[PDB]
Amino acid sequence: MDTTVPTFSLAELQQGLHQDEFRRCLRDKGLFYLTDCGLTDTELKSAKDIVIDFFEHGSEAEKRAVTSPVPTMRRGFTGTGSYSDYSMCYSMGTADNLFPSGDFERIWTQYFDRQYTASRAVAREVLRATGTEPDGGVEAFLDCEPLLRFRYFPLRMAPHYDLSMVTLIQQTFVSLQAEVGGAFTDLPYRPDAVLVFCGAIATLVTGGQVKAPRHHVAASRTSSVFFLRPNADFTFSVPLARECGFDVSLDGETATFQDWIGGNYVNIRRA
Amino acid sequence: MDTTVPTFSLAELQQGLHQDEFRRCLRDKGLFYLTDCGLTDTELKSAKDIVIDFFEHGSEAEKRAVTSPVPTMRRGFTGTGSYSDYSMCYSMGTADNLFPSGDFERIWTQYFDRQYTASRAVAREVLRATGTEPDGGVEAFLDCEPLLRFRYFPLRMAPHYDLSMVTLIQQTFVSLQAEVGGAFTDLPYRPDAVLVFCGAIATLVTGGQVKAPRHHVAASRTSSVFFLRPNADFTFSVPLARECGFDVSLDGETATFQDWIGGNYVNIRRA
Amino acid sequence: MDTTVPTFSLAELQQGLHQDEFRRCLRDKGLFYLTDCGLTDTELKSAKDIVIDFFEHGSEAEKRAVTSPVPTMRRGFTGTGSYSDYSMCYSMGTADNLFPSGDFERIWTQYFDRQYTASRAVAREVLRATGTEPDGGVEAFLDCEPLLRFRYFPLRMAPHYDLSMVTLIQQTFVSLQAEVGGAFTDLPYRPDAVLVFCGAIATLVTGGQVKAPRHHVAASRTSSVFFLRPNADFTFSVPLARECGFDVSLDGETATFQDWIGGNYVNIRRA
Ligand SMILES: [Fe+2]
Ligand SMILES: [Fe+2]
Ligand SMILES: [Fe+2]
Repeated sequence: MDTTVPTFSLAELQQGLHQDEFRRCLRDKGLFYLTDCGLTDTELKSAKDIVIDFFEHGSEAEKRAVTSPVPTMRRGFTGTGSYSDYSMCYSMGTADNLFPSGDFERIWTQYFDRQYTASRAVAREVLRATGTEPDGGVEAFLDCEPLLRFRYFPLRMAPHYDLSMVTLIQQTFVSLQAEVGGAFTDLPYRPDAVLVFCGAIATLVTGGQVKAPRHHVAASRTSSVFFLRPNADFTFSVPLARECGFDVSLDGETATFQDWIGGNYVNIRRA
Repeated sequence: MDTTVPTFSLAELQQGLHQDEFRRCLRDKGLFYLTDCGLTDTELKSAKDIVIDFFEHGSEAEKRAVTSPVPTMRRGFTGTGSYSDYSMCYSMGTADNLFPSGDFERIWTQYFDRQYTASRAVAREVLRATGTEPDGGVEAFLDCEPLLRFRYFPLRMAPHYDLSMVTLIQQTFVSLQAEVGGAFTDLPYRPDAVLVFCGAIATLVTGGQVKAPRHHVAASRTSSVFFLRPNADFTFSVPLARECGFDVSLDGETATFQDWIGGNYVNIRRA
Repeated sequence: MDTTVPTFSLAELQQGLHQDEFRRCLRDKGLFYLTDCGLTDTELKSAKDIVIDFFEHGSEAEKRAVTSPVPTMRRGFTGTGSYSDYSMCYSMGTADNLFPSGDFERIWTQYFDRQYTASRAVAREVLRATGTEPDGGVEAFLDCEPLLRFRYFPLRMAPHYDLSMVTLIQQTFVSLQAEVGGAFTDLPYRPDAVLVFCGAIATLVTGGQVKAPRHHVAASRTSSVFFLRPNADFTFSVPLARECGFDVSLDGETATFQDWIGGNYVNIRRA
């Protein structure tokens, strides 16, 4: 099997092209670069510059007003010095965001919207290619709880798989590596595309038709990670979950995402 | 902003003094030393000596009778040698305790009581300063599930925040460090005071008016850590939790501590 | 106290022999070698060879057809190279297994059956020796959710206790070490016996009459680990759980394994 990380044009997928190739990719690899999805280097650049600015030229006070009382990295700014001197982060979602100023909010709301739109659209194709209809319908499933995290830096990360439906990654030596065909392959930047990692929820909802590839950071740079995560009430078949590898401890025939993962979102699971 | 860890007299807080300063501290720092709270070096010393004694001169049999069948460090004694040769521990709560003898129980029951009393009292001030009324009332909220852990030693601990309402710490080179104003500051001993770390539950119950500071152990000594933890049925607003940074995966408008954290107490969360 | 890891003949235990010695062992140590339980080097060898073969001479395609879409190590095969170059694994349960071929399935189904039979039988003796009757009865309790994991290799593992009822271990320098009498002792191979670690569920169900010993891997070799895990609906008394060390955050007088551990099986807990 070719261990190459494939690339797909979202527009072409929406047009019904490369359906066999896309299915095979999802099943055998669970990752790919996505082009023509409204996300390019330009957009990244705009949000990139304004956030970096804040990181470097932002005061401790301004950063304070955009720092959550709990260091959950869910919203706002996150960090003998601190760990920001190791890496700084900025997170946001559909609501309850913390923006340092006018120009920042405009650029980042726009950026998030594009990321969310692309994520839902590719996730939509993942569902169609596998003939999947989530309990409660597709749109209810995709109107979910995304989380966008941007990190600016000055092994690093253990091998894990994501627990999202899909995860979209943009970046600026190749850091990120993912397991393909039984070996960790390089995942370099593509100014013209976004890197897509399928997560465990894609595996679950499609009844195991989608692989959730393990990945990690090999030993300055920025990364934008967008987790498309299901709602707490996303429901699925327990017996089906058991059929594709989930070691669930759930009584009954049906369960929710909340029943399975608990009361706090968990984005990754080490492997 | 002054990055100094402030000190407050419990008696003065109960008298209604320094309310603005206390609120600001809770909001901007989430930690402080507390004096006049019935806890001094003397009391610590008494419990300190009798436990150390047990650690050093206690037989493997006596320690066995006070060791739980599961190494949870919830109650009793905890440890080519073992890890006690790295650190020994003794835990206790409101009930189901394991005491090695008469004099030990008397001293430690007394010590625990004082720690619990001080913890509830300062927690009570945290609630009043932020105009907070927990669902179900203040006293029901404070009559909870505390855990006292004493550790005797011969990085060390990753950065984390506590998931308690408040955590009281007494100790005997500065080991403990906490993030203040974006930098890990030293938290030396104060024979006249107890160090107070606000936990995530303080953040949650007050609607985000209290910060839960990250802390860790920098590279012999003893430490007494008292976690004031809520009851499993402590209830809170989900939308409100989301407003202050909690990345909750909870369906519905209200939830309990058990719904959020699960069926086993979790005292800390790495950050 | 003799810190020797005792050995018991399953046949003799079933005959009612060494009941005091067995009780003491369970209470003071929580581990022992078990002979005459239908598990010897021969059986291990047969499954050992056919799996090793697959690991070494198995293609990436054949291994692919027996690899779950999510790297949970629940069923099937698990792994600039990958981590299989560090260790390979093969898991199975009562159903939904992934077998690479005819001879493999026959040998491994037979092997699993023997492991499951032995596990239930010794677990049955653990319950009888401690006069324990699980809520819902013994057989309903033992007809559970076992997990068998076989690992082939080319510190290593932090100290932890298992959350199983009992865990059966077979292996081929002494790697495995367990805490006995306050010190990590060697647990060498015994071609004539299987090593049994009591888990936290044994502690819980028997009301704290059984210890769950901490263990770890000290710094080629194969290991077969069989976790006898309860069903999600296994029910127990909350107050009783609190009495033997479980730091439970459960409202009410009764709870299930699912309530306690959550929606995904957790096999170990670091200590
Ligand atoms: Fe990831
Ligand atoms: Fe802490
Ligand atoms: Fe284990």
